[PDB]
Amino acid sequence: MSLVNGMVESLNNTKSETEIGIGGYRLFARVRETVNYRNIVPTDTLEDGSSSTDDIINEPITVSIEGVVSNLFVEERQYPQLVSRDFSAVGEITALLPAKSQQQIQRISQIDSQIRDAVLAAERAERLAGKPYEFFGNSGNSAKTEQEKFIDFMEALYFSRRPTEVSVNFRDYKNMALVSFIPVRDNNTKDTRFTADFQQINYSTLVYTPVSSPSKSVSGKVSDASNKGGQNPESNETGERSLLSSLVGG
Amino acid sequence: MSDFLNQYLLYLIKQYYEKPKANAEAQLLISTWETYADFIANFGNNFDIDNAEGEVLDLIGRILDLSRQVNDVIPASFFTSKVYTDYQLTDTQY
Amino acid sequence: MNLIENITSEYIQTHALEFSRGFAVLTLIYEQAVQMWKMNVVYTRAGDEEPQPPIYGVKLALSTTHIKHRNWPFDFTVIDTTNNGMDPYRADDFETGRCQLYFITPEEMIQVRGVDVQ
Amino acid sequence: MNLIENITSEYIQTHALEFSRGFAVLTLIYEQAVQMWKMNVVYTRAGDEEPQPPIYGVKLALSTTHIKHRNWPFDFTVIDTTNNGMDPYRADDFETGRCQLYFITPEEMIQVRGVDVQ
Amino acid sequence: MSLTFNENGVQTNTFSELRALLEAGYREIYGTDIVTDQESPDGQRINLETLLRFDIESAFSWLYSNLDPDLNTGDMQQIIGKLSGLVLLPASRSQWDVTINMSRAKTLPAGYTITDENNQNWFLDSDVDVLIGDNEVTFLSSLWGSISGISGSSFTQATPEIGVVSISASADAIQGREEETPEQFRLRRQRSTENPAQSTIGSIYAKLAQINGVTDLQVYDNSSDTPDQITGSSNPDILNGSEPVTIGAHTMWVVIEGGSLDDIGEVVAKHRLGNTKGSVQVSYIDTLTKPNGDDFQIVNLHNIDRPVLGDLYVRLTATQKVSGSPIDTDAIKNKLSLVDFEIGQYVDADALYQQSLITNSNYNVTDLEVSLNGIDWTDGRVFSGYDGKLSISTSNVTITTVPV
Amino acid sequence: MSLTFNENGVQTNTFSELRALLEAGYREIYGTDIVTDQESPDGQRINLETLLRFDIESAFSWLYSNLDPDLNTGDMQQIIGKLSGLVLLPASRSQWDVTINMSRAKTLPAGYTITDENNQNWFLDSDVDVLIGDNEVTFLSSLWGSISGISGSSFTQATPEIGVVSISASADAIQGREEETPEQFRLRRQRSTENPAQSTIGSIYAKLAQINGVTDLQVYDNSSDTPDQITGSSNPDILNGSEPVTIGAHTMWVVIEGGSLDDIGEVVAKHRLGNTKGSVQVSYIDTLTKPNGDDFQIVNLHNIDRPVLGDLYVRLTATQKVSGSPIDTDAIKNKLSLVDFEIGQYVDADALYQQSLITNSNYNVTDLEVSLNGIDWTDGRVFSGYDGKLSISTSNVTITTVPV
Amino acid sequence: SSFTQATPEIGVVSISASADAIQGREEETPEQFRLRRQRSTENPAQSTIGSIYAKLAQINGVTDLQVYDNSSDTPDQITGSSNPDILNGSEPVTIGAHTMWVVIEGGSLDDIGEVVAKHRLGNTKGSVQVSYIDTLTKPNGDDFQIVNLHN
Amino acid sequence: MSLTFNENGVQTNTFSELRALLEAGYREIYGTDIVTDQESPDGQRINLETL
Amino acid sequence: MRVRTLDDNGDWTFGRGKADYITSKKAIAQTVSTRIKSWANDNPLAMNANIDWKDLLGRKGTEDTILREIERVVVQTDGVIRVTELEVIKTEKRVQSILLSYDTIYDDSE
Repeated sequence: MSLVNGMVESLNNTKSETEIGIGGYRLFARVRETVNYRNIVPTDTLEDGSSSTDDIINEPITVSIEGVVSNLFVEERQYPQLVSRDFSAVGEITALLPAKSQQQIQRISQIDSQIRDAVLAAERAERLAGKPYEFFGNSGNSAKTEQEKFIDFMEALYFSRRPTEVSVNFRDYKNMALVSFIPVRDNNTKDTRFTADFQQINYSTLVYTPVSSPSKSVSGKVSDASNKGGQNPESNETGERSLLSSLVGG
Repeated sequence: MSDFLNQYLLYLIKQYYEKPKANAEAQLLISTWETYADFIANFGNNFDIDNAEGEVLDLIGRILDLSRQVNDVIPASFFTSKVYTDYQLTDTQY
Repeated sequence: MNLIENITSEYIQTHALEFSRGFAVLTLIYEQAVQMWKMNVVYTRAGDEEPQPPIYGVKLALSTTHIKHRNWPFDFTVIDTTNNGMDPYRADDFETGRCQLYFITPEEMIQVRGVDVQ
Repeated sequence: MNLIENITSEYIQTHALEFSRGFAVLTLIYEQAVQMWKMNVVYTRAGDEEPQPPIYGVKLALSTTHIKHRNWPFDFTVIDTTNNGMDPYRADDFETGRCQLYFITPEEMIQVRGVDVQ
Repeated sequence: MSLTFNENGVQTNTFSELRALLEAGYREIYGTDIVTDQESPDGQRINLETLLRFDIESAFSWLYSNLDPDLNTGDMQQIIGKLSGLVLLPASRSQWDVTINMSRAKTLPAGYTITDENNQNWFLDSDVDVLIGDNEVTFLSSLWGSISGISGSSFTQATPEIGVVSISASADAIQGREEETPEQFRLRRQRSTENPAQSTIGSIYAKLAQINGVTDLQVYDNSSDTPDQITGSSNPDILNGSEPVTIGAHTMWVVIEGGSLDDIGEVVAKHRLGNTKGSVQVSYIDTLTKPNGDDFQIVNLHNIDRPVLGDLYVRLTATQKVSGSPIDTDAIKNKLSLVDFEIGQYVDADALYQQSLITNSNYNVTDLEVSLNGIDWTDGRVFSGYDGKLSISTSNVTITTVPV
Repeated sequence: MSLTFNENGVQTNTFSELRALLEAGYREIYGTDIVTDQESPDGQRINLETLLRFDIESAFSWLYSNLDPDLNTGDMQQIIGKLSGLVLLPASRSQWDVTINMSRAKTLPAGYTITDENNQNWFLDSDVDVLIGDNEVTFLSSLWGSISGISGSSFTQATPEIGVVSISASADAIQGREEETPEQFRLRRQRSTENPAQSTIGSIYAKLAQINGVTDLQVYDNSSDTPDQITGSSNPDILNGSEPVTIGAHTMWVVIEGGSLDDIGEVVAKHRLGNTKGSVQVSYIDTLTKPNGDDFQIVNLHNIDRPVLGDLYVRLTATQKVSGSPIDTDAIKNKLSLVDFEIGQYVDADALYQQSLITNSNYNVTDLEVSLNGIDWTDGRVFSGYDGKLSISTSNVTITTVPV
Repeated sequence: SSFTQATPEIGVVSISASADAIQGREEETPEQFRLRRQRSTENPAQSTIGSIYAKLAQINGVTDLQVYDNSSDTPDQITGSSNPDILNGSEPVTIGAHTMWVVIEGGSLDDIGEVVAKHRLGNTKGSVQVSYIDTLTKPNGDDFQIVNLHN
Repeated sequence: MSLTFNENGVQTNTFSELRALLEAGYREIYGTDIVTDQESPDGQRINLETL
Repeated sequence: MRVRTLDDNGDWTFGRGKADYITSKKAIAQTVSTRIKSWANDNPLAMNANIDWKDLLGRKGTEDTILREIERVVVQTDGVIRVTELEVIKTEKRVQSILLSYDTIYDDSE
């Protein structure tokens, strides 16, 4: 659409110095590295001669990285990858919540300790959404060689079915989805030569949102009224608990 | 600087937490809203049959069908806030 | 009593309950600045088009009729899947299953009120 | 009063207003050699085929019935989204939203004239 | 007096007070004498912020206004009404007993609809068990309300099983209850505020007033060891008393009308802890399992009394006052008639004045009184009779106008 | 379609059709293969002419439309204001007096501009001469509107001149009147059309009752020349007016209590136009603008009143209910004082009976009577009708207990 | 009795009405408008001798009109009037001082009363008694109905 | 829909509609092109107030 | 675009409504000037408000990314077109001062 949008959101992905790799796994070597900007320009000669422009439909950028992984990779000059902070309680806003007695508070404490064990994993996952490497983490076991680590990380990313962030030099694209990962092992080199095509998952906001990206502490707070479909509760079986004894009388 | 004021001032971005006029103004808004927060919090404290005096008591009477009018005379609870007729109830009794 | 499925942690969600005697629109609201789950319903009787006047802003709480005074043939009671009978207060408190909301069938309001209704 | 959307800066544009009591053709003309917004309408009643005699060349101006004397159940009033109550005079004066045109519903002309009309 | 929840109630500051508070704060922070205030940009903005805050504060004022049974008027009325276990009565389909007569007696499912005098459907849920003779079934109106009809043969043979012959029923209808309006609910609740109390003097009243057909009620108790006295009662209005009765000691007493004997008996047998005095003999049964694992039926027989309805006579004189604007007696009669009277309640001159006035009244009242036997008025109260409900008929309401 | 000016308006001919018309012309005059492109002399002139007619047609539509009194911008001052009787007050530049401190004697230029701390440029009108020290000189705004010149600011010079050391305003800047906005000018012209929202009797009452601070007020007018009659009011009671009253000759009279006095004067000057009866005099001050930018003060003086003393006295009889209990002769007085009345209200005793019943009392009114401190003690209608703010006080109610 | 039972609710029986018709107004032609406007050129004036004429001639059923005023302190005279044609005058009348007067025919009593009560500033003389009511809120926050009766 | 407390209950006004109301206000007071974003003083305060 | 002016020290301004607002070409100046100053994970309502300072001035070897992020913030500003920015001193003690120059949408009317 606008020509102004071009430079504006062309710089919207700035590559940090730390050089995230395929998502934090930089322990290989990039033999080749390509991106494919494509466009659909409708073919036939456009209709008016005055204003019938705005006909270059954009396309999902793909990024192809072929490299090699060896047992012993020595990285030349790159800064450490540091664990991102847990900035979830930045807006956390208590102290308006009710005054409730002890062991009414502590009952809530036990409930919180009870379902934090079941939610905190996915909470960390969403905190570390772009970068899977420090989610899966350094393998940490001395038995698995480096090619172990590359293969098991790649399989974890691939089965994860979550988009990752991929850095070609000069850009750290934010939501790449692993499209194709082909590791090859010649019988004349113990390394693994792998080609990985990613495809950006670009998605814009249709609806009025005053806040671009809020904290977890207000993300639901500023959410607009979400919609779920209908359903016939009278015709459910998986939870057809009887009427509570406290209600039949009342 | 109580909890309400402090946790809300964190929504001042850091260009404006330290400029005195801006911080004072944000504190003004937060304070005016904070009196409502305090009112909601203390509604429970100040409403029940214990910490209730005057009209709320009467309200409770009309919700439990008991007016301060018992039409009878009881001696005084001589151990100002409010006075009624002789043939009504001083607050504590009611 | 049947379980209304598909309740997520997002704060303001709407479920259209389609049932025998008309249908209703369960708006679940999650007040976080003070932990609770408000509910709104607009129950339109199957026999007409303009819905009955809505209910607005009642909590979800354990083992209790919520909309009984509005006098139409259904309501909701939540129960805690622990024994800590604490009212739904966390945003995710329905997705994990800590507490779950139950839609009372009209035939079951019959057993509650002891009489039919509109 | 409802906002007629889709008014661009191109000088001579036509919007076909389809509404209850017949339909009209709003020709917005922008005189630039002298800044104003002329308007033309040809309101054809829903009950026939030959439109009523047209209006030609009235300004758009703030907070004022434009076609009231032609005595058919609608008209247009523009309002300035600033408080500078200046009549629409720039070509882009409707796309940016500086001033916007409002189509008065016939039921609202009822409240204006105090009586129905053809 | 800004937003003080004090003994005086709730005192939410007025809009001008809130604007003054915000303006004072802004003035101290920024400019002692300089910043502009009203009909000006910054002033309009202060107006917007104060509008938000005053929205919340007027919500506070309304909330506390609706902690009052005498002012609630809405959903908050029922929320405050759940504070005892009672809610508004629900609309009830009107019943209608008819004689059908089918050539065969297999089964009748839900569908039927009759009496096209009105666009009505009166369906059922049960079979027929007798031959072409006139066997009776009960239909429920399709309109929840005080629906009724008169004996007309205008049935719409919706989907008849055989369609034998017309089903004209004898003339008797049960009206059915239109959903209880808040106005009635206010008095019912405030009177029945002792609902969850389970068999106390107020429990009987509160749990009898829930019955599908009851209209007017009173309860009595004689807590003394001495007979022929009344101490506890449904309304305090009669505790004043000092007027004769014929009852026994350790005895309750219900006066009731319109409830089904079955349900009245159910409640009285579940909530009585002493002797009961009455003429009508309501009944209850209960299925209990013996510890040997058997079955049997106790019969709980208890006596209640239905009020002896009566009349009431009113000595009223009106002073119209605008030269040539005569009173309308008919309106005064039709108003003073429409006063609902509770069971055996003291009718006194003192309240009837308020009902002796209509919305635009040109007349004053200067000599009003009441009497029981059409004569011999007494300057104040006069008693109805502990088991006597009263009305004011258009016939006996006498009004004497004075010209001016 | 092309330029046509009929009973339908002025259809202005578009550019393309106009040039095509001129080209078809030139073809008809000279030849079908005349080259009329950007170069050719004929092309130049066809283009020049078509542009000239397009622009002149636009200017003509300007003329036509700005002959419309409801749609006009620049001769809106012209075509209607001086034709329908209005005036557009010319705007002004806010004169500011400023001490400029100066080192070297100079003639500061014609239009050098200083800028106060809020990005507002004040340009000196004409060349001034500044001497060795401080110089009080007058800058005029650059914004023609109302430009708030706070005293005591810091000025930075937009057009620096060598020598200034200190720009400082000892006192604020008198603002400049801004124009009525074209929207507001048209709206002011149009408001004269629609009929008023109230009748002239009720107009004052309606727009004198939103005066923030009042709680009650009534109006009595004398439309007919009959001096002391009454021909209307806001009191429905005055349909006959059974009492004499002093009211001026063909006048209107208002009583308020507790009103913003200056606001009251403003409203009365806003809607009275005539003689006002009263005791206290109150005025509006208005500014009227001579065609040159002057201000002429007009005081509109009207006359209103302020009554507060109405001392209703009530005598009662309190018949007990139980032989021995007391009657709280105090709470009745409080609950009867708690009711308060209107202005010039013909207070009725029959309803006042209601205001002596206390919630849950053995008490019983009868023979209630009202008096204005006389021994008259009428049974109703104890008032006359004017200046009648009249309320009970607890030391007035004369109750008489009567043992049961 | 020739009714076309379009979509009757029950269709009970014929609906022959008593003979009396309100004609309804055909859209005003320009020729009438010229005289009405030139005569009613004092429309926006809100209760002056011309305002009454101009705002009564807008009534849905009015046909012919005149207004009178007796601005003198002396009764039985006519000074202001809807048409200057009668200012020539010097012919008898029976009216009071400080008094207006409307002569009108065809307007509904309700709307005529509406305009006269909104636009009179003195005594009114007449036989028919038009009426007006207005809903005004007392500063205590109550409701009531004034009745404006004018002749 | 916005905050209304009636015989129907207490409909609480959602965040987005509330901030849009405040922004439409500020536009009406000051100007249609007021920048109200995370930075601008008006932006800071519209956000603070709506929260 | 309008925006409330800030005084010299950068505190807010109230009063003189519709006059404490910066008009243009200076509104862009103010808005860039304090868009640079907006630490990223500060605002709970915009957690990617602007560039992340606690994670760029606290780590060695970010000067290039400081500059790239400043160019990102400036260019993505309503009213600017180009930039021309580099570093002018070299951490005279350890504080480096960079020079930032940008062409607003104004001054291109010829």
